Amino acid sequence: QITDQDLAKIREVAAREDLYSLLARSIAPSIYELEDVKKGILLQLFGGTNKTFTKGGRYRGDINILLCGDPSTSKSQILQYVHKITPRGVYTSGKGSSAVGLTAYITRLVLESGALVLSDGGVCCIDEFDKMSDSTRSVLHEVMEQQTISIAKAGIITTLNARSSILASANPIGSRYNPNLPVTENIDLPPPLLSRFDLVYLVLDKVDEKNDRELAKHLTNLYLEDKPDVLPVEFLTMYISYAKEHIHPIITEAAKTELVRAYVGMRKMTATTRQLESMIRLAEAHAKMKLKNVVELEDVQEAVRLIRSAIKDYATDPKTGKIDMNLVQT
Amino acid sequence: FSWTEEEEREFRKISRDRGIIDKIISSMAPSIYGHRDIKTAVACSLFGGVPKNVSIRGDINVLLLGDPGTAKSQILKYVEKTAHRAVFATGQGASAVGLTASVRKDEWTLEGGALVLADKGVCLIDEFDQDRTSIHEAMEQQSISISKAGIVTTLQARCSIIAAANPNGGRYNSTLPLAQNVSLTEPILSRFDILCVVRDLVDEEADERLATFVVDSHVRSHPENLQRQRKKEEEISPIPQELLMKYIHYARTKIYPKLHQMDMDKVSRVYADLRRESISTPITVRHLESILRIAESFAKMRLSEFVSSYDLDRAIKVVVDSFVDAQKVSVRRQLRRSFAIYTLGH
Amino acid sequence: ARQMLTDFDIRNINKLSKKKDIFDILSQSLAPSIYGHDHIKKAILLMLMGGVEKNLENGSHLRGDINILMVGDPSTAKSQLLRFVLNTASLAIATTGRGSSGVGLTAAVTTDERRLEAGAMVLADRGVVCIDEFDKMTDVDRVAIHEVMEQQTVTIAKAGIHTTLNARCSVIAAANPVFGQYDVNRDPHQNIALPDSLLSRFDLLFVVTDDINEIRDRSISEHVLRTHRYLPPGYLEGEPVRPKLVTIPFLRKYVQYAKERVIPQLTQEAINVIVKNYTDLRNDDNTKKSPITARTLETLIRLATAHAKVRLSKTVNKVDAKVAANLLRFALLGED
Amino acid sequence: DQEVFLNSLSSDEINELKEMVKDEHIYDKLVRSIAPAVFGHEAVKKGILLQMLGGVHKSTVEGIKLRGDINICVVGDPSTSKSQFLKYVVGFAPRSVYTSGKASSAAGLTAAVVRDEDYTIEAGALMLADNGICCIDEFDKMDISDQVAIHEAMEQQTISIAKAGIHATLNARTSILAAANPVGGRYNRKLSLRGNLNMTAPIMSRFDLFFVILDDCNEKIDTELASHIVDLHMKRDEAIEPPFSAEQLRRYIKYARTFKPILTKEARSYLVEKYKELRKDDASYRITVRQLESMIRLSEAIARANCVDEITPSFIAEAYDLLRQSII
Amino acid sequence: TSDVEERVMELITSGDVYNRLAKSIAPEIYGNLDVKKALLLLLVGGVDKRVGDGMKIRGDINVCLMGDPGVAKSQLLKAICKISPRGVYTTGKGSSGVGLTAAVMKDPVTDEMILEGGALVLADNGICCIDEFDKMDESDRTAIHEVMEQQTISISKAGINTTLNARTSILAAANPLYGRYNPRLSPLDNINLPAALLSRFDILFLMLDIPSRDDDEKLAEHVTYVHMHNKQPDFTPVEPSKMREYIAYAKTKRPVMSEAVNDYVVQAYIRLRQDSKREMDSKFSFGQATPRTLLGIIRLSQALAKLRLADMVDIDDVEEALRLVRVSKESLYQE
Amino acid sequence: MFTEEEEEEFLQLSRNPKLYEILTNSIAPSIFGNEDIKKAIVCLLMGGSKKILPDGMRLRGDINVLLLAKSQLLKFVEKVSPIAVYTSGKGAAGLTASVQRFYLEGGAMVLADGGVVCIDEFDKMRDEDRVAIHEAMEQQTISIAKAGITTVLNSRTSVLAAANTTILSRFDMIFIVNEERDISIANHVINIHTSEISIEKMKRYITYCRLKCAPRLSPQAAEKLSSNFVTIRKQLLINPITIRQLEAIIRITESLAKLELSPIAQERHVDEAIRLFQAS
DNA sequence: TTTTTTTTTTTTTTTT
Ligand SMILES: Nc1ncnc2c1ncn2[C@@H]1O[C@H](COP(=O)(O)OP(=O)(O)NP(=O)(O)O)[C@@H](O)[C@H]1O
Ligand SMILES: Nc1ncnc2c1ncn2[C@@H]1O[C@H](COP(=O)(O)OP(=O)(O)NP(=O)(O)O)[C@@H](O)[C@H]1O
Ligand SMILES: [Mg+2]
Ligand SMILES: [Mg+2]
Ligand SMILES: [Mg+2]
Ligand SMILES: [Mg+2]
Ligand SMILES: [Mg+2]
Repeated sequence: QITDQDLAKIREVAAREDLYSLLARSIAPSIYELEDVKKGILLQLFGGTNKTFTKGGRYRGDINILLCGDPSTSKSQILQYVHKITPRGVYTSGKGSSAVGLTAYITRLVLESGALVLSDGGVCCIDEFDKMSDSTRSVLHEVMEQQTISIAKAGIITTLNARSSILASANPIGSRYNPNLPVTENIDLPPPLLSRFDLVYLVLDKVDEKNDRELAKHLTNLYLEDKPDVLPVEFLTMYISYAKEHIHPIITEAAKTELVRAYVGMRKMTATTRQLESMIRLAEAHAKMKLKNVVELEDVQEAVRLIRSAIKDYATDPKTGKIDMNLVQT
Repeated sequence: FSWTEEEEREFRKISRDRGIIDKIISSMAPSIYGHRDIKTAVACSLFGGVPKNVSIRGDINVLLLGDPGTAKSQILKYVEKTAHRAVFATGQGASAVGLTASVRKDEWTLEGGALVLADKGVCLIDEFDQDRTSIHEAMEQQSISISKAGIVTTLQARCSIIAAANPNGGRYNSTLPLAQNVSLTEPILSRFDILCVVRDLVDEEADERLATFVVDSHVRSHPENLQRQRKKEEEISPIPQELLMKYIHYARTKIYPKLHQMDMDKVSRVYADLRRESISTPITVRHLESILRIAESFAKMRLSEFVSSYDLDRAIKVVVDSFVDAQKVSVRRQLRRSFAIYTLGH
Repeated sequence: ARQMLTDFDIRNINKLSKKKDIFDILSQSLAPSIYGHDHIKKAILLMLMGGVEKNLENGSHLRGDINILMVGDPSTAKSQLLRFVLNTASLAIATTGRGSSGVGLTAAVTTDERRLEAGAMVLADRGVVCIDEFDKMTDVDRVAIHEVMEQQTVTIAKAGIHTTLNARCSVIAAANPVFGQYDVNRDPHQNIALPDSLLSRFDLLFVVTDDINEIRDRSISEHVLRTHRYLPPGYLEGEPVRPKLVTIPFLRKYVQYAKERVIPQLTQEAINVIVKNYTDLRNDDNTKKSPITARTLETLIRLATAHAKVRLSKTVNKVDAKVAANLLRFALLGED
Repeated sequence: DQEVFLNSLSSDEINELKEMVKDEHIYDKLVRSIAPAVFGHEAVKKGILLQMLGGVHKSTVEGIKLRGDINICVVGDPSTSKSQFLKYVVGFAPRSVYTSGKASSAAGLTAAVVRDEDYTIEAGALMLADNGICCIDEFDKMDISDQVAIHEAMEQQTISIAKAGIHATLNARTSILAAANPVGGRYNRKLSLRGNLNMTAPIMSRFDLFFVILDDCNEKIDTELASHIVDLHMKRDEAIEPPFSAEQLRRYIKYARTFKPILTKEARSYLVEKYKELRKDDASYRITVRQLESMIRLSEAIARANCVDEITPSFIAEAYDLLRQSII
Repeated sequence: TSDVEERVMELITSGDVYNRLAKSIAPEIYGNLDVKKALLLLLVGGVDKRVGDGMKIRGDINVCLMGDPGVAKSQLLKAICKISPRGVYTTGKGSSGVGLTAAVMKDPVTDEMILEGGALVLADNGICCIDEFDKMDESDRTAIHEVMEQQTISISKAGINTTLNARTSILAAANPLYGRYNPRLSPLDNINLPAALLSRFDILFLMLDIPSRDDDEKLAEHVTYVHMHNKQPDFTPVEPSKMREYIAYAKTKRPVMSEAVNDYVVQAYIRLRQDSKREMDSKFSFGQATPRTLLGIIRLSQALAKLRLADMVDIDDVEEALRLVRVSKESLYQE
Repeated sequence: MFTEEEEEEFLQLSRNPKLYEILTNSIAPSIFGNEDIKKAIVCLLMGGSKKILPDGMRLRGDINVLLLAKSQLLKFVEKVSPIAVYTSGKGAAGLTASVQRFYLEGGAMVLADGGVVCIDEFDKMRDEDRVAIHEAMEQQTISIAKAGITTVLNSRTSVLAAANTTILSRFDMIFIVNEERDISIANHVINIHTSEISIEKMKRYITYCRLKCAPRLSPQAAEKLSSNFVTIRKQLLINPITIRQLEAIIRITESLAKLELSPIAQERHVDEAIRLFQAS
């Protein structure tokens, strides 16, 4: 529980100008660069706001993320960091799982929770998602969209509460990313599921000797001692857990003009209706992280920018859906 | 259900060469338009042939294919209400155990399934694999066998079967032979005493004539509407539906018709003629016994123990055209050009 | 079945083993009803003697057992000659390629808490397995055979069961080429669908063929027609039943005595002939029926050890190595 | 029956209903009032309403039953609120039940054989909801062994148990509201509805209404739609503004279910012609005789929506129109 | 213990222990010294490394032998299985990815399911020999990516939701596509492993069976001796129980890096990725080099620093670790 | 089971010099023509002779035949044989042997024993497909190594086939192919509804031969057959027939002698054997 | 001393 001295530290930190980079570099200290990947997985921990309409449905801050990319790029290791940091959760793989064991099991007649139901109110980490069977992927559609599961089997016919943000790690159809194929044909998830995620990343192992001079000079640097600025994790998890319950950002009218204008500017070019619903939930998470009770233009700009950067949309050609490898990090 | 002392006299009275058969064929599922050909068959399958012993079946089995929304599904549901005993087994809704027989404690025992609750009357079934293979055994002589709980035994069926099919996982099709529209082995199709196929031929002035009939039945069936029921039978059958559950039964169960051998030479002359042009681009003793069963059936239909030549003409009509559908797109015109003096050249 | 030997039979085996061409006496006495495939029947005799299995003190195994594949035209006694080996080995398990799935061929897990069930290759654990129509196996089945033929243990890792089982059998197998008939105007790797990793496991690969030739076809036809005139000794004309050659129960006793009571050691005099053959067989450029791997050196060492067993010899000599080299060059290159 | 309901209401409950029965625009207000969170798709909304009002389920002098239920399938490209309808309807209708087409079984959807102190029959979704709405989400992902469990029991009604020795049968008078994606995950405008959706054609033939949805690209729509979605998140249930509240609306629906509408001879004379037009316009695959009976059903439901005892050719024009639109 | 030290001190002071140990792996098999010199590193392993920042990196080394048939791939896997203190054997066709990893057993009693460790669980702090890795189904082969890099296993089936600690080393063996290596195709078309799987191997020895009038005489002169006697032909090895007594000592030494060595292995990784950028020309391509391969040089160099019983890695151990990665590929290029 | 009051009639059949044709005339007698077809059914009812050689080799005594309303012959065969089985592969049990849940099933080949199995579109039969018939029909044997099942299944039986490539290897001989018939046949059906030997004699005669006689080729029949088989191969060479066919000829030649109850076969039998074979 | 679905994961053979 937060004391008056702990709240004073939290309020000191939130006044810093480096804050969004400070938190991002502090959720996973030993990972090099990947700044836009950390900057979005930070927002998944806070999540959006959560809202009940007396009639007209229920809506929620559970941001879903897909780390898609070529091997040896720390997809699985960022997934280890998040699973340690999340106040509750699961880590699993796309081969280790079954549809039943991912959701719920008819036992004895009684129901037992599978992985997602064991993991509401925190991140569910799925690794190797590309190696998962289409039958197991076909169970995720409602539980990502409606935060719930419905069962109709022997005896048991029921729903379950299942409020889980998924973090998924995947690898493209040809096991290293293929620049001759378009981006949608690399990822190769069915569009009704690909459209379900809020952020989609390409991580790419682009060779660049002026970068790899730093990565190897970082990575081998761990081995200079046997047991070898950032926040202490003890305090970071506390700042996140304060902001998850003592802050609830509402949309300002000045933010609506931008949220609509941006959606129209994207949908002209596909940017289906879920892009707007994800921009809302990210723009809430950014204000929430910064301890504001109001969402503003400065937040909606980052919720847009981060979506454009994650898919390397600035490097994707405006037609064909292929990518120019020269433009990626310049 | 069954008829009585007044109705006995009434039956041989209403029995008339003024179309008592016809008023019956007209009366199968009166609230389905057109498709008299299917009505012709369902009448025969209700009335049945007569079984003869040493191995000859009396039962008249039928299969209804078609291009959907065509009231093949609902004409079966009419028979459950019209046959004396008859059992309706939704083709997906059954275990093969549920068609066959099952075992339970009382001490230990067995009890029967859908093909055992069938006995001279009609089994009603749909939706054409070990389930399916049970019909492949039941077709030959109308008896199951089992070896469950060490009880090596037969069980009798001796029943007709009415069967409905959606072909192809889709539409029926004129291209390819009938044999190919359904996942059915030819022995099945030989032992069915008739196969019928129905198409959506989209003639505008046929469609007009459905709709007049259909909506009127919606009026006639409205709860807004005992004695006005008597006007609301509305002559949609010429024979009160009330009587057919008696007429059928009284044919079946007073008449066991028999064949006037003097004229049966024409049946043989015809059977050779039919085999000759079937072979000119395949027809069998199972297609001859069908003529013989159905002809006994129609004498049942005009309440007569002694089969008469017009039954054979009606029977020949029913069996001949059913062959015309195999191969149809290539063959049919060739067949018609020969066949026309037989089927309806009266 | 098991024979019991006696002090009379053991005299006759020892005095017979002295004979100048004993390998030709015995190889003619296998399946004499089958004509003229003399070089195939010679290799079968060596397959029944096996070789010598060595296990080093560090646990390292060296295989001791001949494997034969014969591939050919239809109607060639290629099948019929397996159906004979099956009735003259001490322990033999019959099978066919389509009659097989790779699990039923090797080992299969069963729900009983779960067990492992012994398949056809785990049976015959010191005997022979006969495979007919070997080519009609799927490659998904033929991968099961790859484990056994060199390592001689099946191993499983399915449903929480993990184990090795011994599987020290010889395989004799028969096949058609891809084109039904053998296309002698085309390369062997195009007539034979099997991968080099499997053809490297068979010690001897006998391409056998029908070829139309008046004296050949006559002599064969006369052979079979003589055969179809046989009489069981107590029977009579038209009554239904119910240069030396040994009688086959004696042959089986000979195989059992040799397989029990001699374990030949290589002389260096034999090693020089084994080495001279392996190096020139592998380095000369003439097209082979399959590629010459370092498994082929072991084939020579085993065939010479198996012939020394036929000869009841405590040492493998130049004579055994010379018969092994001539038999191997007949199989891998072509007739001499 | 209407008398039992009108005895059940109080005078002050009736005095609210009295005015919305009096109003002229009422049918266009009812359609505007369904699922208020969903924008556009008035045709869909209108569909759902006519489902809740049902038809005159009736049987002929011939004992055959002619179905009164209405089966709606909503097919669509993703992110178009096809699910929002199902979740609205389960959260509204009497005897509703929701069900995913993937996480469900041939037992759990219909009749289940189970056991307790010997075998016994337990209810699946089509039993826990006769005289109500059985949603089916994700119906394209349903097992092909189990899509046929529904085919059994919509044209022929009548769940038919022939298994586990308990030979038994159940009425199950019920109305299906089934969402699906087209195969491959977006609508292939160039294909037939068959093969846009992989289903069994007989199962497809006996649905009344297929609303195919397309994500219409029109900028004047998406500038409005986006503003509508942001308003829901900005000011929640103050942003939704229906003509009637749900508890006011259910009293109207429950009242309207108590009329049993009747055909005028004009209405007959009109219906035969609207069948001719439909059939001529397929010169087969989606205009069988079933589409006639559906058109009757729908016209009865519209007449119920209007609280009229008789079918006016106006309503048949209105019903026929929904069938035309379904073609896209 | 000091009596163990009174034995291994005789070996250490006799000297040249790295070459003696490598030659002592399977003295039954002729040549392949470069490959024995790698499988020995797979016994000592690199160093497993937890970071105070909460990350952990692998200390197990993975090695692939890819080659022509009849070259003692399998005869050599079965040797490391006997030499290591905890190794297990398994094959491609005889193995499910399930029973290889771990499995959910349905009805042992009472119809309630339970979790049983597969071969990779038995190989806890030990070795799994995956023989004929080529003939494994891709759905089964893709089950090991999870264990070759990140150490752990995870299962979520039928009410069981579990991790298994499952720390282990992989020694795979395989034949190229089409049964033997084909020079007409690329190294990758021959190898026929997907790139994320290829990434998990700290070395891929491409060993080949090229004929030679001299080299096949030298082989047969060895192999015929090992049939004429159980002895190796001609040097004296160390017996397995004395080898284990050395390796289990060496495994305790955790050799740290040093800065002038870090600065050198960095330059070697740039040169390898620059080569990967330019040499995508199919006849020469081994795929792209990656951070898992930088850690490959670190692990292979730490393994050499254990075998010499060092306090820290030195540059003499990096120029040797880079050699094994090189010679593996050069076994093709030398033809 | 036979005794002195019965078998002397079988000695009288055995004496008559037109015996073979008396059998053709009494096989599916309703079916006109088809002479070499009915002749093949006879030879399949008679068989050659089983032999076990001193080197343990076994020689197959059973004939097999391929045919191309003739369904009545195969139906008639499941009447006349001492033992017989009729099926196309309608089964849906497999024809050969097939695996189920694991456990086995014996197919029609396994179920027939001595005697006969007969099969009508052997073409369209693919119910445990052609690969399983190569073992079953050639070897008298079906073999299985599937799902931990190991067994040999005997299959010591004749096969008659009809049809319409590979299985022309396994079939020993090959054959192919009015309206007044149909009028008589229909009149038989109507009359249910409203030389001259027969099954009663002929089945009992066939089993008596089968038990009491198993011929050998005279040396002069071997001279004829060997010289013929190479004369065939010399023409085949200059323009395949192989030992697989030569053995079939021999089996035929035995069954043709077996009809007489003769202890030995002669040129008399060889000449109708090689003549029937030339009707390939 | 004898069986029926329906839910589940892992194995094995059978069919497009
Ligand atoms: N000729 C007709 N006269 C009257 N109603 C008809 C006619 N043809 C079809 N129908 C109607 O269309 C539907 C036929 O349904 P049904 O009998 O179930 O069609 P079906 O094609 O046989 N169905 P199914 O076997 O399941 O594919 C019913 O609603 C009938 O009332
Ligand atoms: N000495 C022989 N030489 C050649 N063929 C023989 C000999 N003795 C018997 N045969 C006959 O020819 C066949 C021998 O070939 P066999 O081994 O049975 O067939 P196969 O060659 O495997 N042909 P196939 O099974 O069709 O691929 C037997 O069926 C016998 O009829
Ligand atoms: Mg990873
Ligand atoms: Mg129907
Ligand atoms: Mg053969
Ligand atoms: Mg949805
Ligand atoms: Mg190997």
